[PDB]
Amino acid sequence: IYKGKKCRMESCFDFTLCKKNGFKVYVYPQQKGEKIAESYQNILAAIEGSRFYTSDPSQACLFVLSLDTLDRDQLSPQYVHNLRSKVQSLHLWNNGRNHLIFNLYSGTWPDYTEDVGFDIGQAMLAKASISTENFRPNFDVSIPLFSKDHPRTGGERGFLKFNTIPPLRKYMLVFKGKRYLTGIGSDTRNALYHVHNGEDVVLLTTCKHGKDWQKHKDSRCDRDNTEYEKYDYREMLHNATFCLVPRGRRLGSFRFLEALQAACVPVMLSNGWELPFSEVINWNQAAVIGDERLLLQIPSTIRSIHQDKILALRQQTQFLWEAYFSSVEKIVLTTLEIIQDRIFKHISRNSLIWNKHPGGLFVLPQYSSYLGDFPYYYANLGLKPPSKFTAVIHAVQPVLKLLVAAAKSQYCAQIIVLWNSKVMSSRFLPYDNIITDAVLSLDEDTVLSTTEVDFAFTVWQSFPERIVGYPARSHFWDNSKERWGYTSKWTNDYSMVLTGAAIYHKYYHYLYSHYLPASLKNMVDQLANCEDILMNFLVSAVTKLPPIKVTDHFAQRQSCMNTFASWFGYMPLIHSQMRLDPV
Amino acid sequence: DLSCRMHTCFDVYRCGFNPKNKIKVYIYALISREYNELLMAISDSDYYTDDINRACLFVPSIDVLNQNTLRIKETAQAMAQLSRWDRGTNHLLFNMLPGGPPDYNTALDVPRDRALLAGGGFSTWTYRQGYDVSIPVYSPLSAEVDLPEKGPGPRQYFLLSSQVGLHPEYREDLEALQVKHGESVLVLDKRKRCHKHQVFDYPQVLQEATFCVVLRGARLGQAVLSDVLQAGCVPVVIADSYILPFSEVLDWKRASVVVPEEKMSDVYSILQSIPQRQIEEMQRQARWFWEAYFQSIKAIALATLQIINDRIYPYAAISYEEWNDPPAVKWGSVSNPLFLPLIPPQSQGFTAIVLTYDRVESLFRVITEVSKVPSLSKLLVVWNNQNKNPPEDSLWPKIRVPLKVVRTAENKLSNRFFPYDEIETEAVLAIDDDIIMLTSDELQFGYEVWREFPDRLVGYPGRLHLWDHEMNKWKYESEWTNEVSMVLTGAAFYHKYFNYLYTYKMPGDIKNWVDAHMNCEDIAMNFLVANVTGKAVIKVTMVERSECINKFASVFGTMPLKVVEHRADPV
Ligand SMILES: *[C@@H]1O[C@H](CO)[C@@H](O[C@@H]2O[C@H](CO)[C@@H](O[C@@H]3O[C@H](CO)[C@@H](O)[C@H](O)[C@@H]3O)[C@H](O)[C@H]2NC(C)=O)[C@H](O)[C@H]1NC(C)=O
Ligand SMILES: O=c1ccn([C@@H]2O[C@H](COP(=O)(O)OP(=O)(O)O)[C@@H](O)[C@H]2O)c(=O)[nH]1
Ligand SMILES: O=c1ccn([C@@H]2O[C@H](COP(=O)(O)OP(=O)(O)O)[C@@H](O)[C@H]2O)c(=O)[nH]1
Ligand SMILES: *[C@@H]1O[C@H](CO)[C@@H](O)[C@H](O)[C@H]1NC(C)=O
Ligand SMILES: [Mn+2]
Repeated sequence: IYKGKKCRMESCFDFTLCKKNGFKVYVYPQQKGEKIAESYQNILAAIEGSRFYTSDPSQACLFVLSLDTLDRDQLSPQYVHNLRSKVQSLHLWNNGRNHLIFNLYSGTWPDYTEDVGFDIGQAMLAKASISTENFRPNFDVSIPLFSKDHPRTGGERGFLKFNTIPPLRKYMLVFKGKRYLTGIGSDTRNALYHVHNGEDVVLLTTCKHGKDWQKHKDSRCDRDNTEYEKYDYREMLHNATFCLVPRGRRLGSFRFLEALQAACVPVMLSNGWELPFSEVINWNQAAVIGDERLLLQIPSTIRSIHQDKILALRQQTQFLWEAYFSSVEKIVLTTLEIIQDRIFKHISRNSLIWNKHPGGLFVLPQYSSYLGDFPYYYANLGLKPPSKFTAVIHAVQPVLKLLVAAAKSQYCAQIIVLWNSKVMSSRFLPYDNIITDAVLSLDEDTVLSTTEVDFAFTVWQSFPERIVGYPARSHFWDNSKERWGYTSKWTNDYSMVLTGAAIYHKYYHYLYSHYLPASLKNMVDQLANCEDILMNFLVSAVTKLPPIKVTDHFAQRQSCMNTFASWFGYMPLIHSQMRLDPV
Repeated sequence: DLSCRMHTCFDVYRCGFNPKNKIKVYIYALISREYNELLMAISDSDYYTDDINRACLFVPSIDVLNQNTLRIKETAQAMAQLSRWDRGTNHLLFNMLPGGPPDYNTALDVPRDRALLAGGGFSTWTYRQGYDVSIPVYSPLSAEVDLPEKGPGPRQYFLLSSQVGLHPEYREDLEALQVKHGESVLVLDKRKRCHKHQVFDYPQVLQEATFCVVLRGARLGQAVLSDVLQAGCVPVVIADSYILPFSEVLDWKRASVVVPEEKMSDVYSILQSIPQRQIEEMQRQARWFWEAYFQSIKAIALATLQIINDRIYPYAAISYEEWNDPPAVKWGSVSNPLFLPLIPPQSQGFTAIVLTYDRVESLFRVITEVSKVPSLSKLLVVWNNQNKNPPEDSLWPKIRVPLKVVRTAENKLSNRFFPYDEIETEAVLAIDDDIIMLTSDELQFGYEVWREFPDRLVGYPGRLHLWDHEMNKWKYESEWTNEVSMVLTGAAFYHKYFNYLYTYKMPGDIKNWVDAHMNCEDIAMNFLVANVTGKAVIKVTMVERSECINKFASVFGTMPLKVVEHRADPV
């Protein structure tokens, strides 16, 4: 009854497996006999490189097939044949009780329907182009339709380098695609010449899509083809304010991600398209949703949008691109986090976490479902940062004088001393003895007066998201060796602050403990250093902002930074040249 | 048709676009008092309209809220006889008890092949995600008794379940939990609630517990939820597959706890994990939800129409904060518009705006000194002096950056804050005529600091405010600088969006008063920046002004300024 197409979590899912242990996902072993596409390989590597990967099927409560399923078009070069009996032969399939299926294309030329090919049964499908008429509200996940050139890790860092008021540029609505003479899904693009005006709204289409370039051309191909020139598409998305993303052969398109990257507010025309991550993302803040039936009056509606709303839409679009759509790893982690939050109804991210900086991928509800326990949403609420902090000292005498000085601080609620398993990076573990949100990590070799502690705390009061610390080190790029460097003497700028004398949030401790993979922690422990470097990397990545400075061992730093950058995919560190001092 | 959504089963041609982005609803002229007052609430709302050929939504005058006496065949005949059914493409129906004595279908049993349904008891299978709206089930107790507005705090009971005629399994599990813990869980039995040798009044007993339990006994939706929200206790819904009312726009994760019916014996342990701060937050959210959406039928109708209008007009939809923020935190909210954390590069610079009046020897020194700094994209001179004429073109200083002189129709001090379309940068330096004691490297470092904080003021002068107990009013202080809360606009880097805000989005008549009094413009700019961005200022190195500060604080209703003790200097 409810176990067919109308599958939900209360019927087509086994919560018993997920209740036994943590939320883990299991990848089927590769058969070493079938072709695997680059996109599916990237997805599988993102799953395996994530913290939810486990090798034991019994422990995991979620499964993902290693057989390629992104390309389900019978004429596609990446299609895998005879999947109907191939999927059924798996011993662990179990009719897809807890199976997640990734997909990007479905259907054939006559009709691009939900032709998944093999009978999924009760499995959940993370198909990209899902119509709202066949989308399960709390079972399926909609993902963006990425291309084969989408970066595995890292990103393009957006395009919007200047926030110029007014946001309006030398264009209003642009489009440069390819119309289709025959088929399904070309009605919206064949009528764009009604909307087209040239001066500000320019819509361009081409009817040369194969054999029909001169065979079945109508009396308007020639006019469109001549005007389809002298206007680069990339060189158009940079001067445009609104990007039109209509429906073609399939509801989704690569144009959506390009519009998100180019900071132009998308204006979707694909009617009944379940937007990517629609169950957690409010697309009314980062996009303008429109209906293709009212195609004629679209430019009037676009002009009716106010200036401040346009600015907010552009900024939210850039945030969404930098948070959830930059890389395929981010997409996979977003889907996995949505599925994980779908399990515990009392431990889940609310609608504000996903749609606000930094986003759901960096905010873990398992730490707390209350927004006041995070340093990110103080301004959104009527709350102020806590007035007390718990100092943390990791000891492996100056320490005797240091503890007295730190205790004299008025805002110091308590002091925790760590003595060493001699894991020097274990000081970032979350401890139940910590009550206040702010945490001061202190080294026994650090000399710090109580007035300086008070100044650091009062500075952190204005910046609860960043790290405020006295020691600062920067990073440089070495052209000769093509690897990132590390300098710690007389640096003009800085991009990192050592945790030994820095103030930050205990949620950063929790995120370091429960977010970064075990491989980086193992490398840090084996090298017996490079833990503050990883903490600064995580904080720069989550905040997108540099820290704040207030007033053989060296060679290992370069290898540490290279490994961290390789895992992250880019360099989250941002140079800073300012130094906050008391007045 | 359960399969279709708004994209196919709804007609948008009737309501294409209007300058006032408001949906148009009509009520057919043909009922319980509930439906009568719902129709009255629809009538006196902004969504009401005439001229049927110009309207979009239709609301029939049919009693459909209660299904006990629904007469499904009669309802189908009425829907056919509406004379504007048109397959029911744009007809909205209100319901709160969509259950049947033989079986609780969790949906309305009328044909409604294409109609729009607003039910109270909605399951995940019978609810159209993008089409239907889940509305609260009305309880007359909300308006019949006016409970006191008791603030959040400790209560004698931790868990409470006051329902009548529950299934024996739920009652047995509740009794097991009560005997397992005791003195905190209080289960009540049969307006009057009875315990073992104890009698409690149903409306007021809920005020004595912080968590109230709601169970699925019939229709998947119980009116006890409204009473739970009214009394301030956090609802604990145990219905396995039930979508909470107004879940599309409201954030129920911050107001209610959903525990599956399978883990009914584990409810207490789940509720224990929630800290007290979140408990108070959820109590406030529940009270706000009751007083805004559950208190009155007019509230239900307005919320439903607002949700539908947001669906029809996403570009004009109200914000999440507007939907689900209590008025106190809405007053305390910030909602910074320059929330995107980007660092602009050095390719674009800043446009220096110089305000001069009856002085030309200081103007030339200012221009010469500013021209020494790098990254000076443009330099604009504002000539407020109407009687005097600008100097000849030859006499202007020789610089390599584009210099232009602005012609001012009038002489108002707020001419430095007008957003000029000739400015091509986002940073706008505002150095006045007398500011000549600044070096080039100082301005360059100020612009460097501003690049890291583009959403807040970066200025060299440092001033602050203070509170005087003798006069019970705000004062001004500048002699001693231990903390900084204000930055004078003279030689102060800020976003031109701040210029736009000062010119156009200013509360009441603040600007009309600065111009009249020809003073206190930096004060107004600081107040506006603090109120809009919710962030302090960055500093880089009398009676009239006090009245200015007091008037600005009175207009805002509070003090948007923040006190900080940090300044930026080169490393
Ligand atoms: C930024 O400025 C706005 C004003 O445009 C501030 O909103 C105002 O906040 C005050 C209290 O903070 C509100 O006063 C309240 O009025 C209600 C009656 O409506 C009264 O019952 C309360 O006791 C209180 O006096 C005022 O209404 C409100 N203005 C508007 C238009 O809602 C806002 O608080 C400022 N933000 C910051 C961070 O300073
Ligand atoms: O001048 C153009 C036109 C299209 N495209 C690419 O083509 C895709 C969208 O256009 P197309 O008409 O091919 O989409 P379709 O309608 O075929 O799905 C995207 O990947 C664009 O980057 C492009 O790069 N330049
Ligand atoms: O009608 C007027 C009056 C004043 N100002 C400007 O207001 C400032 C007043 O100068 P100053 O800051 O020295 O005054 P103070 O507060 O120091 O007495 C200068 O920039 C003037 O150009 C102006 O533009 N028009
Ligand atoms: C669009 O912006 C780019 C800057 O990236 C600029 O080079 C280009 O000239 C602009 N296009 C037009 C038509 O001016
Ligand atoms: Mn002066």
